[PDB]
Amino acid sequence: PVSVLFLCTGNTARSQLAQVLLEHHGGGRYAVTSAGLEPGSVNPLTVQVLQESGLPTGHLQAKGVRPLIAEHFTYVITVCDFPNATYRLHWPFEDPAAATGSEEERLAVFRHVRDEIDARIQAWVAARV
Amino acid sequence: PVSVLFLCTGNTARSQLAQVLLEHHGGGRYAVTSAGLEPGSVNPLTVQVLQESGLPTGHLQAKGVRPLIAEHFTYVITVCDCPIFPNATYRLHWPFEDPAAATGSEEERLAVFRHVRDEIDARIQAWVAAR
Repeated sequence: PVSVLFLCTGNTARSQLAQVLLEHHGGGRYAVTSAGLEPGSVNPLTVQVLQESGLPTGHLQAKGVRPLIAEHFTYVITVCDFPNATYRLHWPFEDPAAATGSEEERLAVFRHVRDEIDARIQAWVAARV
Repeated sequence: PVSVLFLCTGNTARSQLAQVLLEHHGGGRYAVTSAGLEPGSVNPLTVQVLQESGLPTGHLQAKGVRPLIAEHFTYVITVCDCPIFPNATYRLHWPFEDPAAATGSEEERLAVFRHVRDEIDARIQAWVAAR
């Protein structure tokens, strides 16, 4: 399969959303990984908005990129504003975890970013047949 | 000032809680540091529960312990279930449940973070008063 690595800063939100959404829309065609430069912890709101869409999240872990330093990926897609890859793509998305307000207000931002990443991934899988 | 290093695995939660709480309850009598063996990033839920208590968090950073090993610490206090500190006078162990291991909604996770905050807060107040 085609290997994709999604990279954000903490591996808590954007790169996790992208990982799960490519797993959904791409199916077995893609071996998908996500990582951050400084791993944190998966944000509960990330899980909430993915689960709202019926997407499973029990396999999600915030992980650092260092143990992957020697790996090669067909695509390394940076989702926040890696040495060895065929293609390096940049898809900047707003950090939903930087939004402030009540849980409901923040969830709205998480949903907006989820839907935007979902749209980009759908178009990207389709433009590859 | 009495020097204290709080040490957990990631420097994201338990050791940051303890640092801020000793800063608060100890005043300027303690030089407080925290570090982790494999540093991550400060957990936003750690920040939230400290801020709910009126405790400032803008100075918090996740950091590795390696630059600190040869430092003189009166106390090196591990709060997770560890380097050799030749210039540490005392080594204490205060195990606490890892709040970052909690799953569930934000409210459910914040409940564990608050429980652990409250326990560390109690231990630090008691320890400051000791002797």
